[PDB]
Amino acid sequence: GHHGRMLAIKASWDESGKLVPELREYCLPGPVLCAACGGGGRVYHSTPSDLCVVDLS
Amino acid sequence: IDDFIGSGTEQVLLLFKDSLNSDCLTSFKITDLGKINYSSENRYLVVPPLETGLKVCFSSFRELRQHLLLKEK
Amino acid sequence: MAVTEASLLRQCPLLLPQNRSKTVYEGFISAQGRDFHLRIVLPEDLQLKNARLLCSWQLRTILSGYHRIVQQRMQHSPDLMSFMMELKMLLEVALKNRQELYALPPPPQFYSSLIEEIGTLGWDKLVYADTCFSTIKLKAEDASGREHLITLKLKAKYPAESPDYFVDFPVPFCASWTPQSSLISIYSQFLAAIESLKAFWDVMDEIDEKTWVLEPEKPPRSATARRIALGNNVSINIEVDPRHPTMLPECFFLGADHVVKPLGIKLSRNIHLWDPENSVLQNLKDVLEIDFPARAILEKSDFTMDCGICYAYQLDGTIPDQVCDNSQCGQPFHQICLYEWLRGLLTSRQSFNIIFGECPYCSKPITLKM
Ligand SMILES: [Zn+2]
Ligand SMILES: [Zn+2]
Repeated sequence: GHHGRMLAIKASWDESGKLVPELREYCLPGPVLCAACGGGGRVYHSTPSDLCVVDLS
Repeated sequence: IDDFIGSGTEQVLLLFKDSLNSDCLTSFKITDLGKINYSSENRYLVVPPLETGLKVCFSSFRELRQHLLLKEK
Repeated sequence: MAVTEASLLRQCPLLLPQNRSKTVYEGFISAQGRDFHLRIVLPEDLQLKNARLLCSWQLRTILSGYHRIVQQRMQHSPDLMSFMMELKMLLEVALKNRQELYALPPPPQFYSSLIEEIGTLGWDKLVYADTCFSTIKLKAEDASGREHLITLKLKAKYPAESPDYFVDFPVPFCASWTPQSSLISIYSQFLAAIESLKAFWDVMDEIDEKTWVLEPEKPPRSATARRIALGNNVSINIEVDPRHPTMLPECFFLGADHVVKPLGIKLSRNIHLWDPENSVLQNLKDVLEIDFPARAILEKSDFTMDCGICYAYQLDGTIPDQVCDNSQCGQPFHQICLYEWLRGLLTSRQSFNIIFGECPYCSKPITLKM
């Protein structure tokens, strides 16, 4: 999002034997101005303070 | 004022008096007023946890404001 | 209440009927201190086989997976009141599973009180603190001058509940946490446990200093077992009681049956001369009436110390320990290798927990006890 809402989706197929979407929603700080993806479950995002990073791996 | 170290943060460079030498940009002073400071962990530890605490507390604040405007609706 | 006029209020206070005909309910549903948006349109009559139920996207992400149960429950459940009760229970279950997801720490009470308390301890003590501030680690010193760490893991509510204490030392550590207690209290308890166990440390340090300790290599502080090497290609393994370290430990001897026998005999006959005022080594030396090698050369003395079947050291924790009862071979093996070997051969015969056979190298009578 802009105001800082992140959403995440993954395939679970757990506990029932059928594919179920495991969703998150994080609330990372600051009005995000830009972001991009890094190899190995990493995300570079930017706030008007700093460029911060998030490791999903 | 500029980033001469190339660390990702601006720094201030101060040139001290010309009475020292008749030579340019000698007697420098680079500083960030944080960590970076050039010239010519008991306390450093718990700051990152404190900064994350501030940011998280701010996010919780914005969350509550949202919850409040929802309830008013 | 009995009837679904007040009972519904009391069990779902924040569902307010919008419409005159109680057909549109709207509002919030409560679960573990969190209000969730909810809108429940009924038909003209009070039937749930068919009804509309829209949510906040928050609620959808939290009702992921359980979509089938609620759809099912709408059809099976008689009343709306009961539907709400049942829905609340399931949402409770769903959040209880997603506690890795919905976890937060209060800024006021928490961060300040923790900083006060770590200052109260002293900053010489603290060694490690995590960026989420959940984990912290502290240090303490023996009177003997040894460093021992203690890990604490802290919740959102530190002073309410116990913080998770992880400590190395081998006796079970018991921490009387009160809501009034704090890190200094448990710290004093931690030093107390250290000073109690002081004798055990001193014993294990004297052993690891003056002897070729073998297989707790670089032993942890938890470790109570010590396989000491002595002479050549024979070892004594020793288990020690923490409460009574100076007291005799359980000990026995690996190696050559013809070599081991005079050690067991001499121990047995002289064991009354054991005395629990001295040290373990200082007792063992006059009890077994022999000395140890102090690092003869412990990485390579002069022996291919490998298995001589698998030609390795360290097969799956196991050490070369089973040896030949022969001066000319003295070849160590592993339990596993030598077992698989002897179990094949036609000559071998198995008693109860023993197998007798021929040493692979020299073809002399070798015993293996599982
Ligand atoms: Zn082997
Ligand atoms: Zn042999």
